[PDB]
Amino acid sequence: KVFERCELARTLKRLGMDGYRGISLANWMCLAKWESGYNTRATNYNAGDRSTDYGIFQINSRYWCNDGKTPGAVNACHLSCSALLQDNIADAVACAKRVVRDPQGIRAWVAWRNRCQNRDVRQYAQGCGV
Repeated sequence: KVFERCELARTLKRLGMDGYRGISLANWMCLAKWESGYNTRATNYNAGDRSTDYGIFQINSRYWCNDGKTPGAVNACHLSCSALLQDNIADAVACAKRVVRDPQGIRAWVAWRNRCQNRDVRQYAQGCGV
């Protein structure tokens, strides 16, 4: 499923992402935008280390979900990576919450550093009624 901007903003708020571990909703929106373009079925294979990024937040199989084919991987979210490809994003949000519970927080995603950090991210959530 490819979410529309405001549709996603409203869903993330209902799921309790606004201010989660200090991260505002607009930052989560910026992250989803640059990671998958708000697409829940997006996958990206990293030939360099044999891991794959799954879903709307592009969560990595090396540490967060289990796909069975990633060498020396763990499954911190205790989810099959398949769960991160559903149209319903409840599982992906629960896993995203787990990722930022680590010391790096939102910085765990390099895309956030490159395109969201120290920027005016208001635009991503503006005018959505949240």
